[PDB]
Amino acid sequence: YNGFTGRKITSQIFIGPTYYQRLKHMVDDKIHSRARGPIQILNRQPMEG
Amino acid sequence: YARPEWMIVTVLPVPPLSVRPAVVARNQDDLTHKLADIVKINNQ
RNA sequence: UUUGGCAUAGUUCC
Repeated sequence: YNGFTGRKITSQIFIGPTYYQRLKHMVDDKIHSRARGPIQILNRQPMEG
Repeated sequence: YARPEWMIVTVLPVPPLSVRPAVVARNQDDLTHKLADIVKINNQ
């Protein structure tokens, strides 16, 4: 059945218990932004990393 | 702009301290080490 | 409110 409206969904859905895994790759360890931060020494360009 | 005899190096330019910066314990670059060796041999 | 570098290994995405 549909969640918002309560009406049956016309097509029957394939549902059952499958074994899932949570991989190491999260988003809190990947989000990154910069606006005028630290700067390299030899080239005076922005740092790397 | 390019006279033929000038291609024989008799005066060696030394790059400024910006081209070969010091390292922060103070470390000298590969260019600085080679320059020191060259001037050692030259004065000897 | 101040700034290390070289190398090697592994991983993500086409």
